[PDB]
Amino acid sequence: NEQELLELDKWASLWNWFDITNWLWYIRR
Amino acid sequence: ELLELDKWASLWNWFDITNWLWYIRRR
Amino acid sequence: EVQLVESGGGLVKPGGSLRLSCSASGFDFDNAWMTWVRQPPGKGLEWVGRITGPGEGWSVDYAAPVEGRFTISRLNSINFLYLEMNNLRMEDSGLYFCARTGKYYDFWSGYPPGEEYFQDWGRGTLVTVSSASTKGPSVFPLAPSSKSTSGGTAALGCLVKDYFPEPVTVSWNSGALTSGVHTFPAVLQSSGLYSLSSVVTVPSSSLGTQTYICNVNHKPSNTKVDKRVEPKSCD
Amino acid sequence: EVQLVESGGGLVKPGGSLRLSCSASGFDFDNAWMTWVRQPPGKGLEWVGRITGPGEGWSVDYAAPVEGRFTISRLNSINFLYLEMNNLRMEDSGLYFCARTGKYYDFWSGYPPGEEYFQDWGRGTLVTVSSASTKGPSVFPLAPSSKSTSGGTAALGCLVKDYFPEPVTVSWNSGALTSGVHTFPAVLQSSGLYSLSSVVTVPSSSLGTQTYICNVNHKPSNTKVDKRVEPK
Amino acid sequence: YELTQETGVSVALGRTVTITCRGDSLRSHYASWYQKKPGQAPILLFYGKNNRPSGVPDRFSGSASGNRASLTISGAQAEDDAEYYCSSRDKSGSRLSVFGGGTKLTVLSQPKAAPSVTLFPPSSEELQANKATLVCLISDFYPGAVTVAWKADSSPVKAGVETTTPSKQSNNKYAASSYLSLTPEQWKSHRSYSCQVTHEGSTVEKTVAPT
Amino acid sequence: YELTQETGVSVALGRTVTITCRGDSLRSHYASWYQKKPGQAPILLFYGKNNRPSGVPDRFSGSASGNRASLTISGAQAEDDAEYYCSSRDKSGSRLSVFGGGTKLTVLSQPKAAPSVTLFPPSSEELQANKATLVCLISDFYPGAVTVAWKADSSPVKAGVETTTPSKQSNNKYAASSYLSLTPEQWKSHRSYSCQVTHEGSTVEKTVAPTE
Repeated sequence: NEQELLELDKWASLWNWFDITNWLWYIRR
Repeated sequence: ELLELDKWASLWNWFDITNWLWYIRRR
Repeated sequence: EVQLVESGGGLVKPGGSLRLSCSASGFDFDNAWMTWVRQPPGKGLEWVGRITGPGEGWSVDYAAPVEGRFTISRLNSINFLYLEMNNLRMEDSGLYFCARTGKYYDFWSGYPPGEEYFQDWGRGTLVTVSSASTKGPSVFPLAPSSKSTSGGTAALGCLVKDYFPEPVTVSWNSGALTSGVHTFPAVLQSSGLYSLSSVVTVPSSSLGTQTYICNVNHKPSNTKVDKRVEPKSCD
Repeated sequence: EVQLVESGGGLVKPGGSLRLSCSASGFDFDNAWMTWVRQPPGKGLEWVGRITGPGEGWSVDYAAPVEGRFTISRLNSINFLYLEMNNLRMEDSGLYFCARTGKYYDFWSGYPPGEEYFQDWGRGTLVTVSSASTKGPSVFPLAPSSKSTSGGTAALGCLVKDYFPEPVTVSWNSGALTSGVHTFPAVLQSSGLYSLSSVVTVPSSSLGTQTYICNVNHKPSNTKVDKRVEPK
Repeated sequence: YELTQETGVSVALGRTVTITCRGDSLRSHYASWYQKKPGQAPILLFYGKNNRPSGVPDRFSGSASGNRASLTISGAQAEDDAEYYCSSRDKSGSRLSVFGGGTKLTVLSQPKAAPSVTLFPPSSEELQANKATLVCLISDFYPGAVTVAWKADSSPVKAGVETTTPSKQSNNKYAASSYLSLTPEQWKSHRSYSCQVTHEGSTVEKTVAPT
Repeated sequence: YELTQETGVSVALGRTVTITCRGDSLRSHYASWYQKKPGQAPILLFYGKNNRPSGVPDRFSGSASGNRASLTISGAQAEDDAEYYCSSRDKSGSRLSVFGGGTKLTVLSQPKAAPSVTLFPPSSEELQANKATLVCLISDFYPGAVTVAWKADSSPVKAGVETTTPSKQSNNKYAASSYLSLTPEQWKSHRSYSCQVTHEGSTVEKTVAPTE
């Protein structure tokens, strides 16, 4: 369980948070 | 002059006074 | 017009020393004989000693229990009498008075050195000789409510708790309130500590909108308390 | 499990430099965003800066008053965060915390770049910037007497006078005595020097029997003082 | 013990009474007489062969014969209820002086008056200091004798009570105070506490409640 | 001051209180909330839309509307007495963060308690160092607000005085300390010095003299 979340976070960390958030915002609007 | 005489009277020893008053009555 | 005011009393340890003072006015101090008298707790008056005048060379006589430990002296330029006490012991404890001393001798029936009488007295100063430590008071309100009102008048006060030694003084609104004041004699507790209550009677209609502050002074601990007394919220 | 421990704080002159460290454990440090926050004396928390992660190429952002003078970096192999401070100023003086930093973005209502928040904190390390110099404390007894007693119990203490900079720590009888103890916050005199007091209340009957010594530690001046406190 | 006085003397209001002082020195020396009320400076009443100070009511008069000296009060008043001390030389011809052990003069009867009783609960501050004191104040009664009992919810309290011995007030009626020490928990866990003051067969009970 | 919070709010034990954070950025960004007690690291209470970390009691919750974020405590406990800070972006879409100025939350959880005051004169040891400090220690009072004033004889003392902010004892009552720093000559030249402590309308004064 908890391990799956940590592993997941390790994957997301590969991306640029500032860019990710910009793109999510465009996707929404 | 009784003014200065009261001054001096104040330097009378009470114990001497009473001893003397007693003496003149008793003798 | 004769006024005598003793001071210098307080707590001293067995073996200690203390100087008492007595200021005098309203008479010819310089030529006056002056006497110290004490009242031990629960006892009667006790002659301590007397100092004489210029004609006697400021001679002093002392009570036996006090000989060689106490010294009575005077400073005429300021009209002060003093009692210096050394090697104090518990039995020294009491209320100390100073007294303007008259001299009387009946010519026809008298015997030297006649007798001395105490024409004016001070209110005394309290000396406590004890190994126990001084303790300052805790002051708590005695709050008025519907259980201490009496129609147009209400009683409120201050509990002055757990102090040592005596005395404490209490006033109300810095002595601006004199009428209505009742300070009860202290109780002596099993702890050796004193407690006392002081109350003032005030107009009931004034409760909650006017200020009542008891001023408590306990010189032996160098403590003063000004305690505000209010009707308690909602009780 | 998460532990954060800052060090390297001390006294430094205006214009000087300093390097703070924070060692982290109990979480994936390599991927964690890390933030420095400071609390100046008498004031609140202030954000200083934050270093991001591998995804962001370890970019760093800095608060405006600090930009161009401070540098945040990290060493992932040894799990350390660092704050290098140059050209230090009096207003930089204060308590520096490192914080494990999380990221939040609400897909439906959020606005880029979402929010950062501080999930775990160190105890902080104290920075003092001043042209004043170190001074070790003068420790004085607060003795018991007739002026300082009340029935059965008695209050005694130590006055820790005129030291610089903070902090001082105090114990009583080598730590054994902890019941009845209160150590006050320091005051800052117009002299620029600190003082504080520590007091303890004890049975009056215990003086003949028990000895009372306060242990004062002032690391900034390399001073320790074991001070006996005896009745007048 | 050079001068000896009656330890106590009672007299009807408005009647005549004589207090006496006796000792070897009195056959040679006159006595002087002092009134003393607890809390108050003593007052010289009479001295020598026949000297009554200005201000002293004419009902006080002193006399002497053999080794005795007497203070006589005629038409004794309620405010004459006090202690009385004689003073003289300790021995014939001595420079020292001494007082007798004093006499308590009780000026008996007069009207009975019921106590005013007021009871205060513990303050919050005191409760916060981990103590609780109930304070029962009693005043304006005569004669100077009361009994005080305390209750907790109708049950008699039998510890923690301290009561003063009654003292004269400036109106010559009496006042006393009684204190009940409780723990805060004892005070808060009862519906009420009462102070019960019995005087001359009658009882006044005042009650306070933590609520 | 991009984010503003109340300076101080008080709430009765077991009642409900809301403190707020205000700023333009909050229109666009959520706030996070931190509890901070003196000499202790801050703790995260709540963040984002509706996120309370594990370990935080459910009586804490945040909300948001317009340019305001709010932290609500439903049923305030004594231990909630603390400073609270909010944090968010300084501007909409900024990569920087900022904190509000902080709110001091007073939970009144006890009846009034009167201060115990002790005044210590300068120790011989200190007078030997050519210094003199009067130390006035105040304790066991509640709530934690006092006024301390000093007298030389009967005269108020302006300078030389420093007083700490009351701080909590082990028993949740407060204590404080006040110092009057004198020169030895000053100390020996007056009959007495006094520390006067006023708390909730009532005053305790302790006095010491240069003799004994």
